[PDB]
Amino acid sequence: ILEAHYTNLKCRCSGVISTVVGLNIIDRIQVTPPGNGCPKTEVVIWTKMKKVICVNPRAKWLQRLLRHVQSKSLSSTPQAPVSKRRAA
Repeated sequence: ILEAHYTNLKCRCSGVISTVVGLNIIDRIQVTPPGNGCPKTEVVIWTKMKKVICVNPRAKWLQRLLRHVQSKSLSSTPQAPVSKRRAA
């Protein structure tokens, strides 16, 4: 005599992946914040193939993509070409 059981649920995406998405084949990073039916902030990937997927934000490979959007550092070498013209 089972009745209508409430269960944990989230915002249903277009689709998800079982394969690690190519860091090179990423086009843009779209964000789904909490309140959108999502208990968790989830990252929607748009690929170069125009494949629309929602992957876990704390996926171990995606960490580099989240590090790619922010600055790491900056360095530059300003130097004049030391052209030591010397026949004698």
